[PDB]
Amino acid sequence: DIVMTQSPSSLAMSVGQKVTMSCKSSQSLLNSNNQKNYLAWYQQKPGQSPKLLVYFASTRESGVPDRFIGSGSGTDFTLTISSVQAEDLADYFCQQHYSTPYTFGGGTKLEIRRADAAPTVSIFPPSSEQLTSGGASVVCFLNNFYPKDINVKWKIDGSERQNGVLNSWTDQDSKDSTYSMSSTLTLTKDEYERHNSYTCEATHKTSTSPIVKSFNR
Amino acid sequence: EVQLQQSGAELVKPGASVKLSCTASGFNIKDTYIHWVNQRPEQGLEWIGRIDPANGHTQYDPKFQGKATITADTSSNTAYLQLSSLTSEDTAVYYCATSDYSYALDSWGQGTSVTVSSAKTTAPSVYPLAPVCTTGSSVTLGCLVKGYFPEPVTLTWNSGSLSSGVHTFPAVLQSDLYTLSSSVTVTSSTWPSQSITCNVAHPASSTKVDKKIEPR
Amino acid sequence: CWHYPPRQCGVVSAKTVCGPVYCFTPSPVVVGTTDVFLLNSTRPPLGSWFGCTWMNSSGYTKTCGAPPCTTYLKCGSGPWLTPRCLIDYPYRLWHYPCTVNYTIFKIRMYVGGVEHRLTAACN
Ligand SMILES: *[C@@H]1O[C@H](CO)[C@@H](O)[C@H](O)[C@H]1NC(C)=O
Ligand SMILES: *[C@@H]1O[C@H](CO)[C@@H](O)[C@H](O)[C@H]1NC(C)=O
Repeated sequence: DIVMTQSPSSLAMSVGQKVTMSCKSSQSLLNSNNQKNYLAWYQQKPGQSPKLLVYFASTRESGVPDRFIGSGSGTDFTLTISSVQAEDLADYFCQQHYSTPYTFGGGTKLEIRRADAAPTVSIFPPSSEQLTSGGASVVCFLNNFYPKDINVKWKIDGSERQNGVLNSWTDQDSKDSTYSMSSTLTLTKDEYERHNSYTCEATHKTSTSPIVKSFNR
Repeated sequence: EVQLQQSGAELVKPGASVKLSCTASGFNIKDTYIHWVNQRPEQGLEWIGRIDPANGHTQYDPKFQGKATITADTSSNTAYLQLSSLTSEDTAVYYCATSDYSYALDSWGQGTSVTVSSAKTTAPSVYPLAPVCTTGSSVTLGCLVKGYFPEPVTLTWNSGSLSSGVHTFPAVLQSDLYTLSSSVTVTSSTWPSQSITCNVAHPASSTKVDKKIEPR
Repeated sequence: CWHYPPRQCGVVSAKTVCGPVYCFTPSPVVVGTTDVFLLNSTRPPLGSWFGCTWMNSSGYTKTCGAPPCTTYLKCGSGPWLTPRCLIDYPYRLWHYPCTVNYTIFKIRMYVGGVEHRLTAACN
């Protein structure tokens, strides 16, 4: 099989800047009778299906912005975004569509570099419905922060709790370029009833000071 | 317009077999090659094979030979991917795509999520998340979708009408039940009084729950 | 073939054709009687078909296009995309027997921004 190799594994650029990523095939994708190179580029926005950008190394698919530009030949190929937009965040894949099996590169993850933003934090106690079914989850939302790397300390009575707490990050926002994050401390109904109070601390690079949300009862 | 509509999510036990469908519209599939590609969780893309619906003729990646079978019914403009002797390693999103003579994949279905597992289907409990017992000209509500299997669920706030200000988080975890959450942020006005409901569908368990969010 | 480039489509009598009348939008469709004739049409971004092809009683392959000036989009007069290629369809080998040696290819085509999927037999 032809091996496809992409570079780099990930990319981060701010809106307006030029983006460059490359693709190396283990052998030539050049159709002699055609003088075309059978290399394709695909874009896959988070939670969406892949979409064709470029085929024949340089022919741009109908309905695709002019900022997307594929080039190169032989065994070396590049895709360039001339000035990047917030909505362009995605995984990008090359594929040789030359011979079976039509193999894909491992992909380049493109992210948008933006200004630092501290999270908006909200703490939610367990609902009544959940407390009837016998359980207790405390939920903490950390929304619209940048950069990706954030930390959550769940404090129950000043004492850190690190078990029962689950975390989940969104992909990057296609409009404001932030990340959001969900933190859910789940305890037993009476472990929840034995104690009080409950705090989650959001420590970000964006401050020396933790954003802190808490409650009682 | 060239469009590919794929069948719904699948749970399937190991060793078992499953059949996915890809229905085209706005063109005749005879005039295309239909391909199938898979994508394992957090991973890349991988070609499975293709069919010529004018021919019946198919081509495969040898590694899938014996486990995948592509067919096509031109009278219903539909192609099919049958998979057999599935294992956990086949858990993936399966896509169908059109190509012309070039084999470049020019249009793609929405994908079909296929989970291979011995675990039993479980409906989720759906918990309205209201703020504590006031307003900084902004307020956030939450929805906690807890203890279900398999992926996926779909969540909306007031039937999709409410969309900006929404963050829905990828599911975790667990042993072996999934938990998902979603936050919606709105202008502190219109809540309360204008009511917000999150809408959750777990198709696998035929579950459709609307939970209104109410002050404690 | 005999090739032959043809005139504006006009109305063909509801009693001269043997078989179906195909028109090319460039997509192959089959036209009929009243509400098989009147194939009047300008080029299909604006109008129905580029041209048509049928078969009279005498067993002669009759064609009709629009006034002759992708270059096919500008001015095409039916099934022929290039001098070497025509749009494949059921009655292609009846209507165009000289072309049985032609290799068939699947292709894509945009007309007024809508995508058509066709099979073409070339050379
Ligand atoms: C059939 O076509 C030939 C040549 O185009 C023409 O001479 C003849 O009159 C036609 N016959 C009928 C019955 O339409
Ligand atoms: C197809 O092209 C070849 C090469 O010029 C030649 O046989 C002729 O032009 C075409 N054949 C037919 C049957 O039209």
